[PDB]
Amino acid sequence: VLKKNPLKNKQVLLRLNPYAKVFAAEKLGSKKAEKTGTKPAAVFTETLKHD
Amino acid sequence: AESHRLYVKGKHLSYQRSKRVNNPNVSLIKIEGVATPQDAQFYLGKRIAYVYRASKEVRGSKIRVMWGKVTRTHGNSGVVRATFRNNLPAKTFGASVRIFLYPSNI
Amino acid sequence: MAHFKEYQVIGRRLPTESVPEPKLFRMRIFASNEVIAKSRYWYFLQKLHKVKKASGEIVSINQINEAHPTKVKNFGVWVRYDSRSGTHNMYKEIRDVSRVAAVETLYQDMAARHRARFRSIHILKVAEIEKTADVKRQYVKQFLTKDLKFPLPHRVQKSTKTFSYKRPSTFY
Amino acid sequence: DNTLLISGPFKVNGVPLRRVNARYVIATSTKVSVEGVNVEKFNVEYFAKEEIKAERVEDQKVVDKALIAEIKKTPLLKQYLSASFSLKNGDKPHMLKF
Amino acid sequence: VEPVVVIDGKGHLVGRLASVVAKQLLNGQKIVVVRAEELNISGEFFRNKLKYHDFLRKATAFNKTRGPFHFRAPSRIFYKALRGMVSHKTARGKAALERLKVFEGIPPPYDKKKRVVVPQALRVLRLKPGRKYTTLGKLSTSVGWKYEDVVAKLEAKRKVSSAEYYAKKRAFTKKVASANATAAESDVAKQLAALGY
Amino acid sequence: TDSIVKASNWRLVEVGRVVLIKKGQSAGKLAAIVEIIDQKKVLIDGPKAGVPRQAINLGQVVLTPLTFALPRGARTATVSKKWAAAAVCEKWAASSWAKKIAQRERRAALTDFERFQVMVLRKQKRYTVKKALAKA
RNA sequence: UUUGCUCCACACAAUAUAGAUGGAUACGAAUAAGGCGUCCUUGUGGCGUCGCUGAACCAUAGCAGGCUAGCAACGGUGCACUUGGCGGAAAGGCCUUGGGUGCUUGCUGGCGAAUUGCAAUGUCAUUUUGCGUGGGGAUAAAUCAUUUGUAUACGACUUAGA
RNA sequence: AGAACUGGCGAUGCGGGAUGAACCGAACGUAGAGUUAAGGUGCCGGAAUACACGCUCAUCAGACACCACAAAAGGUGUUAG
RNA sequence: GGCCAGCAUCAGUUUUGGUGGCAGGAUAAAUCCAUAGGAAUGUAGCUUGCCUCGGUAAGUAUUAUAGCCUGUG
Repeated sequence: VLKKNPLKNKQVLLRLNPYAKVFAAEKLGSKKAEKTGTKPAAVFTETLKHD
Repeated sequence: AESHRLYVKGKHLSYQRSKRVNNPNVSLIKIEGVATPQDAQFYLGKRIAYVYRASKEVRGSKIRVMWGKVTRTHGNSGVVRATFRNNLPAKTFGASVRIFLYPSNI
Repeated sequence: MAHFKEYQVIGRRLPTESVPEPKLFRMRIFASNEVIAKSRYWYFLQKLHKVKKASGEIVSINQINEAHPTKVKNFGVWVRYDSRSGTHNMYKEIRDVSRVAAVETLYQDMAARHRARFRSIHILKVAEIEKTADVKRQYVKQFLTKDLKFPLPHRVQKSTKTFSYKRPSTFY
Repeated sequence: DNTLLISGPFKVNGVPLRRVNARYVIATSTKVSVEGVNVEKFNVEYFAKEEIKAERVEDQKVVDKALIAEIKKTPLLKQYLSASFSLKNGDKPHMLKF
Repeated sequence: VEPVVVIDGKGHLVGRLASVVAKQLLNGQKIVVVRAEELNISGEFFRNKLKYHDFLRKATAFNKTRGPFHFRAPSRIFYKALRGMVSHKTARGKAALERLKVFEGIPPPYDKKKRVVVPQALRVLRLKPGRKYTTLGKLSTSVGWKYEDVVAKLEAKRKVSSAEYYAKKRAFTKKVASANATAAESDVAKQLAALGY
Repeated sequence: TDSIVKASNWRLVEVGRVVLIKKGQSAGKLAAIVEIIDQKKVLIDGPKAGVPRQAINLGQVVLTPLTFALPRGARTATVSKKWAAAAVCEKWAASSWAKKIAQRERRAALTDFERFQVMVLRKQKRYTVKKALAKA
């Protein structure tokens, strides 16, 4: 009789989408990445800074 | 003391209006000391009273009151919207209202 | 347009069985977003070469930032602008901290002094002048003068309340 | 019943053991210690309703004693409580750090 | 906030002061304007004089007593400018205009009261230095107003009496500054300095 | 009998002039003009105050009568160094204008009980001063 | 001309409020300039400080502000008198003398304030009128009609009449 | 005056263009709350006498579509090229 | 148990704030540090007139009794 929004009302957000629980548990919206030590090529940097 | 004032004193400006239409059901209020929406946010939800006088004595008093409450900010200059139970009769454009400090939250 | 930005847009013909790996052109575009950037890019390449967004490709959209956004520079700018009855060229001098800023106040300058719009104005070139004496415009040279000092007379205080009690002054 | 219990204290500014509501008070920053007071006794039955009662007057005294004693420990606090609040000209409640 | 606000039109610009005043009146404020002979208009004298003559040519042809009424005094030029800014054919407009009062000079009830200014209406702040401005008593005299020298004599008189008052005031204020800064060594005054006074 | 000219001393914009940012993020803070860009634009910097090095408008700042010594176009550490070696924050706080700003801030930060106290102290002071004025 | 009219003081009714609720807190001129203070040989002078706005200044504690007892001080302030002076631009206000009387929160204490029963303007202002009490004071005119013609369509105007 | 293709007025209110059959926005059950279009925010008038860059001072300024007009030609007037 | 209200806890629509964590970019650009080079709206210093001591007018000198720009990391 009345529509209820998920993204408020965790109860409907949990009957829909069981995975929201573990999403919140692991937090999975501030997931830290693995840092890679890549450097762009001198050709790229020269082109970006070219006149 | 000299003073007994627990209410900020404001002015009833026009109604909510277009250039050529008005909504009596929303009145515009200027609160003294208030020149920003960020300051008017303090006063949101506060009670307003327009106190007036009449000759007929009704229940011990010749004084009558219209209650209202602040609802939202209006504009950029601290002007505020209010909605009273029974609206303000438009004779009160430029008249003085009493913005009380309850419901309080500090 | 808006608060500008500077991009390199790199672009290409669509590869063919005849011509794989086409030639990769590039432009430094002044625009407030990537969309206007790519648009200006296809505008200027659709002028210069036989290409269009349909028969072409955008390979890179990269943002260029000032290497030194705190060093004051003296920019020369070469402009082409469609006036009402004709189209002309120009050189201008702009002392500013950044290219985006110089080009912003340039568009504003053209709008004010020559009534020219973003659509009418091309930006042929923007170039920092390494040394003084290769400047040609008094309205930059007079700030390039040594030991520069000046006042700002007639200081106006913006008021809060609509009634004052003091009859203010302009001391400074 | 979602209320606040208050005392003036009654001998200080004339306000007895009274119920009030939280949305009708300004919480100031000024704080005496309730430690040493026995207000657990009170309830909506205490303030129930159908000249002053001995329970009321005597309980007011018992609270006032310890509370006033703690209030002496701060200068001008008795006179602060005795005084009443009023907004003066130029007082802007949205910039008063109560 | 104050019940009556006595503005001193010296240095003020007619239109900017007029709009400020009108809105205050409609918001429900009593304003009285004094020394409106010293009120300024932008542009040069000849211009503002021609504009007056253009307004003066206008007149109901079949009865010029019915026509627009061309008031000459600076107070009434101000009133004209300001009633253009008020919705004056309403009860509300009439009420605002009754809250209003305007004067050439500073007459007896308001010479003993403080005068105020309006920085968003002042010539010296608004106008760029260089631009030529006009003075409304000079204009009004040129287009018909008679009593420019009566006001000048009376204002000379008033300025004398007020300068004497200010001498007394300044002497007593010297006395009081002495009596205060001799007591800015007490513990009470140092406590006030701590708290902000 | 010598010539007389007042000359109307101004506070100038110049490398070394120390400004008071009044609006913005900094907004109530000290900075210093490193280099002049135009009649209205200056590069400022205050590293002790947190103020980033940046171009700003001379109406968004207000100049101060204080001045210290800087070479043209100096870097941020340099201006920090010479700021400290001039010790100009002490001069600014010595000023009667910094005192007024702090006076405003303290008066704002007052609570109701500090304010009652202010009142009592003022009544006491004016008792003393009116007694002293009845004499002289 | 009925023992009516008016001014003042009080009391009671009604009358409404373009709309009080700590204070409209007084130089003048300038704005590429000034204010305040000080000094002098008194000026378009030297020195110092201030301004970057009234978020200032004054006032403000007490049963809507009660009754009390003292300490200090010779001050502040309310009222009713009272001395003189100034002010006509719409002055109708500004200043000042002397005492009478109260209050003082300048300081320290005593008593009381409860039930408006968890908030309801919770009435504490101004204006006018009217009958009534205490007194003081003054105790005419116009119009109709008659009349005149310096006037006139009628009104009106000019005139006269105890 | 007369054709082509769409869209509208007619037959249709509402918001804006002061005012207007047809322009702009959007089409109308009775309400309430919120957000917006077009157009605007000195005062009349709801909303910034907002921020920023510059040009213009008219002893005939100018002030935004339909739209209620102005041209050729001229000026060590000012500004930039 | 009828009329007018107030507070709390909730539901829906909505608005205005405070705050935390995370990713991308030249894995921001800068700043800062180090390093190489450079000059000038030429700092210290030196040379020459004015020179009332002092500083000036030039010449030299590019970090020294101040700094700056560029490139690399």
